[PDB]
Amino acid sequence: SFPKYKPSRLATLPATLDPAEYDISPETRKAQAERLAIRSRLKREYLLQYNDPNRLGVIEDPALIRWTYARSANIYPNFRPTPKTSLLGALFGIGPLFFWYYVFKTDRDKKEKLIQEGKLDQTFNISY
Amino acid sequence: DAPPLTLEAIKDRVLYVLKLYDKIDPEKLSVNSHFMKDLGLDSLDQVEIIMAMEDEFGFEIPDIDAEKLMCPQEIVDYIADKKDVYE
Amino acid sequence: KRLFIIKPSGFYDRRFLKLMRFYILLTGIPVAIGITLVNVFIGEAELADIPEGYVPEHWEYFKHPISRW
Amino acid sequence: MLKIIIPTTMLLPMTWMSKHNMIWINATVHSLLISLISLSLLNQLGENSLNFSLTFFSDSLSAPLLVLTTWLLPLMLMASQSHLSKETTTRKKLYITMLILLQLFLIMTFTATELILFYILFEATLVPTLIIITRWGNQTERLNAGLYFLFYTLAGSLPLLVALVYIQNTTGSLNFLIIHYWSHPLSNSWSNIFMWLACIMAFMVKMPLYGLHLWLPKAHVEAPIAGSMVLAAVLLKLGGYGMMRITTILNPLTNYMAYPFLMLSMWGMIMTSSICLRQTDLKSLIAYSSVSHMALVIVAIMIQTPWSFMGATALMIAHGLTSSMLFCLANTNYERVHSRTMILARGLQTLLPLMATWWLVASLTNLALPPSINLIGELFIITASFSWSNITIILMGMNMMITALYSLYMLITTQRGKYTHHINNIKPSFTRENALMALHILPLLLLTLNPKMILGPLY
Amino acid sequence: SSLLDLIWLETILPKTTSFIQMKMSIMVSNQKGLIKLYFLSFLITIMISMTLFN
Amino acid sequence: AFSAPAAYLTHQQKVLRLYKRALRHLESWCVHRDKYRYFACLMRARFDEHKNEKDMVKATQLLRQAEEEFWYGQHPQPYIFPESPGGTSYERYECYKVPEWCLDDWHPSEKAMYPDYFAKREQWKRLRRESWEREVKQLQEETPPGGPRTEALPPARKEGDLPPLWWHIVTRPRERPM
Amino acid sequence: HVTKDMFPGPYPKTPEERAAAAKKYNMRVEDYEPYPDDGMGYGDYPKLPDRS
Amino acid sequence: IRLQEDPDPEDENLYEKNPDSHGYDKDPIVDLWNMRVVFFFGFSIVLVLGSTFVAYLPDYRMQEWARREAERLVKYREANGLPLMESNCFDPNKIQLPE
Amino acid sequence: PDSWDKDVYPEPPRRTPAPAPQTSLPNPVTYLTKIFDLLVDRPVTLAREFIEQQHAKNRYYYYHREFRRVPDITECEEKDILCMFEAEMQWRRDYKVDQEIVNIIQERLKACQQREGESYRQNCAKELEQFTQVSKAFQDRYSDLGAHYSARKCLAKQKQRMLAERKAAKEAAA
Ligand SMILES: CCCCCCCCCCCCCCCCCC(=O)OC[C@H](COP(=O)([O-])OCC(O)COP(=O)([O-])OC[C@@H](COC(=O)CCCCCCCCCCCCCCCCC)OC(=O)CCCCCCCCCCCCCCCCC)OC(=O)CCCCCCCCCCCCCCCCC
Ligand SMILES: *P(=O)(O)OCC(C)(C)[C@H](O)C(=O)NCCC(=O)NCCSC(=O)CCCCCCCCCCCCC
Repeated sequence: SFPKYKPSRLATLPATLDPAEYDISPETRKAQAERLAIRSRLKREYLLQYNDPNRLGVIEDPALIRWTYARSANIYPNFRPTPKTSLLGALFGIGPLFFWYYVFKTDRDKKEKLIQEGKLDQTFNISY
Repeated sequence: DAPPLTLEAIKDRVLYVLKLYDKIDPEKLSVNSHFMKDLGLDSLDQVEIIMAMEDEFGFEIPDIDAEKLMCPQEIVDYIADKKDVYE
Repeated sequence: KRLFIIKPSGFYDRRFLKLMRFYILLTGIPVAIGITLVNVFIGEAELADIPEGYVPEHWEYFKHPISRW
Repeated sequence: MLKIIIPTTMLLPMTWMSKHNMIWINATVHSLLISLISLSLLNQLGENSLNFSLTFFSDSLSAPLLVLTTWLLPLMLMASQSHLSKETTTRKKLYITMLILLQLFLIMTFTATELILFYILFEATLVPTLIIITRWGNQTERLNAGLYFLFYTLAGSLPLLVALVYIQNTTGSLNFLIIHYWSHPLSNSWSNIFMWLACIMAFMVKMPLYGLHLWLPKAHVEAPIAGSMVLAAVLLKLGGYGMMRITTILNPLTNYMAYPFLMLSMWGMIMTSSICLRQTDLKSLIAYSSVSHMALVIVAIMIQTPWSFMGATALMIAHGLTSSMLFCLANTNYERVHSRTMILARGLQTLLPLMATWWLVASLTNLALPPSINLIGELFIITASFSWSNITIILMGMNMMITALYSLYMLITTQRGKYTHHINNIKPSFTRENALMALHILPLLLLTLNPKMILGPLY
Repeated sequence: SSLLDLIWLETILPKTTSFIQMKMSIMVSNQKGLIKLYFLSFLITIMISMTLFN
Repeated sequence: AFSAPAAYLTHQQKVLRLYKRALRHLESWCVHRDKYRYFACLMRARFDEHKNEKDMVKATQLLRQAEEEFWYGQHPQPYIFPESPGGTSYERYECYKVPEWCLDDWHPSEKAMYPDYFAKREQWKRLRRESWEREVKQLQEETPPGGPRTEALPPARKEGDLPPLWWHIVTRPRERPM
Repeated sequence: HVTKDMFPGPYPKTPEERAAAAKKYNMRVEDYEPYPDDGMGYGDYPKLPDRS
Repeated sequence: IRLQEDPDPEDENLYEKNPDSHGYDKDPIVDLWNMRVVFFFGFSIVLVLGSTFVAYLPDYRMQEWARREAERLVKYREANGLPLMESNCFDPNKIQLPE
Repeated sequence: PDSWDKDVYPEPPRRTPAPAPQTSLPNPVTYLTKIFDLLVDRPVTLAREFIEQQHAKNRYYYYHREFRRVPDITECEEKDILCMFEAEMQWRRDYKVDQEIVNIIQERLKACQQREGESYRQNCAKELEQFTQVSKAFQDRYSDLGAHYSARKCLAKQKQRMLAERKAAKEAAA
């Protein structure tokens, strides 16, 4: 029939085409009810604080605080030297350095060879 | 820029569209008539009425809110509140 | 019908800009007037050969009157 | 130089003897007067330096740094009086005393004529900075930040002390003039390699060099506003000044020993710009921008051409002013909402118009926008690096693109969009804050008008 | 930010050195305060200084 | 926007949303009014053809196939109203929306420029402050012990009360503020 | 006002730890899923869907 | 609780007590005079006077001196047929090369 | 004008063709030039006359500094700090003068290209040769000294160049 749509990581699967959207178990309905209950509880708390007339300031967001903490200060305590981390770190932190070193050293060696052989167009190169 | 809307203007335009609907009898159409309890339409007809109102006033009614607009008075109130009409 | 336009308080920003303009122009305008008068009346020096046996000073080696001062 | 040194040592007793409510007024007024007096040092000669005495001398490289330090002191006073309202009188006076001591040490550091006196002063600058950070910082991490800053700097600088005393024993003098006139080539041997390494590594840690830079985010994020202003504006310039001074005696070994440092600086410039792209904290974003710009300055000093040195000096001055302004703006936002997260407060353009203008101007200068001195310095460094090699242009172009990206991203995130609904304590901007931003920004444009004053001796 | 700045540049220079110094400090200062033990140590030191230093 | 969402969309809600989306995309394809009316009548004819279906499994399969057909045949650039989320005029006036808490930080001279507005504003503030305790009491009386199971709020059950959590809904900025 | 128990912690290795983490992040225990323990520093932070 | 600790104080607003506050000090008179001295000294004195002083600093870098010297040397050398730029910085007669 | 030296800054004689109109139509350029002279040129000339009258009442003079020659780094002994200082300062002054010489030649080149316009490739060959020679000599003198250049380094470079030239001459004669 119609050509199928293949989702990617940068073009995800639409909800209307998700197979799980048309196969609803009774437990799925109670999961959705629990999710709505959690959202409603959080919404009620935020709205009460928001509409409080005596509140002056910023409603601190525990979720935002957890996010900013986990992004920076929680990374090193939870890092372990593994083969994957070691290889990725060595690659991403050493390979570019030596690649650029090889490129620049080769270029400058060729330039110096031309300078010594005296066949490089260096006229008008007054500023250096 | 454009002239401001009024409650009477919104009501007149919604009733104008509903009277230009064929499935609705113009004589028995009042601002309190229910689209299904006392007009005899169904869900698809209500969807078409909402789409006609969207085309009429040039703005979109979300599906979550449009399903509940079961009366011309409800449509008038919704559009007036969304467009910030108080007179 | 005119409707009230809700805006943040611009009084403090306007006051700061007014004070900044006043204090820049408090000394800037006299400086500009003085520079203009000096340039109009006490013009720049004219280059000349050093008379034999005369030893000038550094301000006599410089050209603009303000730089010489 | 005593006409500038003594008024600071008189700022000390005046601050300690003034009344409890006149401390800020007196300190600000007399700091501004001292800055005006120090403006007279910009009249330099084309042949040699200004040799005041056997102890202090001034050059085209020292003079703008001294003017920047003296102008930076009153701005730190204004920010401090913003955030230290509830402090006791004695602690306010101690804070002002630490700032005054830091300024005095910096002045004597830039004007010292011997390498050993320069070392003693530039190591003495650590104590007031460490006390300020670890005493008046806000958060818990100030202690760890102080430890990192202190031990990085000292581990860098101790081999420098050993190398300096060795060089004095070898040659007879550490006076800069004598070692410039009696300079001799450095043979390619392991001993010379390690002497080169000792000196350069001290100043590279002070710069900082990429891979030796973690203390910079740690210290700049966790220091009070005055500490952040002085750390980025002036204290990062001690490494550049030292490298521009000591490399007289390290030739021709610098031609061969500069490869690892050049590669580190270029790649780390790219890496820190990319890090800035994905930062959840505003102060961390500004700190990593500082790292990128100082990496560019390191590249300039290492390639070591007359066009690179002018670019290095211009970029140092421009970065000092711009980073100080950015830290002040971030601190005003923090004082509004008591948090450093970038996405917590938005719509600050529709809530605070003139601050939005200041943010726009500072962010425009943070990226190289012509004809600002930031662009002048960056362009000179890029041109010298192009004459050095023709792929440095690739690296510099990538860095410029990412710099524009993260600067405008910070501006768009903080200022544009819709305001956060629940943040209802954003009072209108103070005349003090607006005046602080004006005093940061106007001298930069005046320097753009007169650019030969900050291009160094090589001009 | 994560792999290099927060993890490996921290592990190489400041973290490894601090860990080594902490371990050496624990080793040095973990003594039971027994004169028998550290006087036997004195005897070993005397023998070594006599034999290995000429 | 003004209505609290539910936990899930029933089959009727799903099919009605699909019907509206298909009608909008068909209008995008059929630019002209007569052609659009013809093809919209045909589309409603298909919906009415499948309208009576006792088997919910078959109805769900028909819905799934219709959704796949829609996704294949959707307009790449459908018409969006200017003020709608995808529209060109969307969020244009968000920079002009200023809140009343920002209004109360005015200088006394600025406030004196509008003597009558701020008297009514003070009246509104008194009304808000005199009702918060009753609002919170009403909210906590009607909530289940477990907590709010939905995002809907109750009305004012008493003659002198206001619906709980009303201040920001009532005082939200106008759609064309400046 | 956030206590020391409301901050992200180590990778959960027991169902009690997983339940406590899910409660901490205001998530259902069935919906909670941490990043795989590869020593990348994620910790017990949930792996939410990669959408926008 | 584990301590007898003070509650975190509410943020203090300078605009509440003093509507026309410059944000320097709590005392209105001290705040006004702090603003006045900062603005006057900084903007007026430092900005204007230092900028004009720097603009009219004497030409101690010898830019115009060097230009006049170069003009004289160019005139003399092209009048006499000598090269405009000398080939050597020093005198090879005074330089003694190794054998 | 007597402001600058015509020999240092040459300008070819200006050949302006006489107008030869062929139509009876008025010339808008001529009318607008007359308007510009009447409205702008006369008032600015009067203002400059007044300013120059005010200047002539306060006529004072400034002089050009003359530096006598001093022994150079070749004459200075090894680690004789005073002679080294004098020679280094003299070398720096000579460096500045040479830079200004190159600047003058470059200004000649630019002005000649602009003046010649569309025939610049052929009519500016004379100024291109002078610039080539001056730039070649300046580059050989101060090409790769570095950021910390000094009279000693320039002398060492000259010694290296002289040794190379001597070796080349010997090889050619061999
Ligand atoms: C608040 C927000 C903003 C904040 C900003 C940040 C904060 C800033 C703080 C202040 C920073 C100051 C920085 C230092 C500045 C110091 C001054 C300085 O360096 O002056 C250098 C220099 C002054 O020359 P000098 O080196 O002192 O003397 C050399 C000569 O000896 C002189 O020649 P002379 O002696 O033969 O005669 C010239 C004389 C006499 O010339 C004339 O009289 C000219 C007459 C022209 C019309 C003649 C015909 C019409 C006559 C009508 C009547 C006819 C009948 C009557 C005739 C007379 C009676 C018979 O005029 C002058 O000398 C004028 C001097 C002006 C000095 C300005 C000083 C400013 C001080 C700093 C504070 C500023 C604060 C702001 C407020 C300023 C005041 C509003 O140039 C200027 O001041 C600028 C002149 C610009 C003229 C036009 C140039 C071309 C423009 C178009 C270019 C292309 C388009 C570009 C876009 C459009 C333009 C932007
Ligand atoms: P009212 O409350 O009466 O609503 C009646 C409903 C529909 C709720 C029924 O009670 C009902 O549920 N009936 C059983 C289920 C059912 O009718 N399903 C039908 C849904 S799909 C169907 O069969 C029709 C879909 C065909 C059209 C698909 C659109 C594909 C083309 C789109 C192209 C877009 C651009 C042209």
